Amino acid sequence: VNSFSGYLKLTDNVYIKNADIVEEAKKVKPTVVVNAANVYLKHGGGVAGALNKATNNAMQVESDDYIATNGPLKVGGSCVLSGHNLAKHCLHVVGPNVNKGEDIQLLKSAYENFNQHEVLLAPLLSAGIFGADPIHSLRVCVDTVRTNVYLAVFDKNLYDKLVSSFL
Ligand SMILES: O=C(O)Cc1ccc(Cl)c(Cl)c1
Repeated sequence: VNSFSGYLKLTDNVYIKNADIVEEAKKVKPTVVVNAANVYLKHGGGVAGALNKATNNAMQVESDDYIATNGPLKVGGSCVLSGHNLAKHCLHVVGPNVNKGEDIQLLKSAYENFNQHEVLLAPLLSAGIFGADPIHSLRVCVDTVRTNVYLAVFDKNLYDKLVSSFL
């Protein structure tokens, strides 16, 4: 049993809700919240900007020290940093950004990072401003992630479209 409420069950291990991931994280305080990061951990917009704003920029401060020490992530890669006030940990995962011309084929690699954590609160990788087809992203998620993932979809109309079209 866990603290996630009102999620629709898609598969054995994947659940989905129309929710703001920031508000979800603040309510649940999951062990792991996933950030839809870029390789520089520059948390400007989208989920990253929203999570970082909710940490009062502490996520960005920590991230800048991480990059200064380690250099950028890979597209498809991840790192574990603090969850600050939102979660125990934040798993920063870099899905490909189609609007930057990155290879959509790296989306599966990005979702494989979730398998290192038993339970996660996450957004749909590579959807929204990342420019990928969200139906595709959900399919890759369910076909790749084996651990328990609670997907928080911000856009209402998108949530309805994802559920109605799910195979
Ligand atoms: O939750 C959504 O509505 C879809 C989505 C997923 C990722 C990002 Cl970064 C964004 Cl902006 C939106």
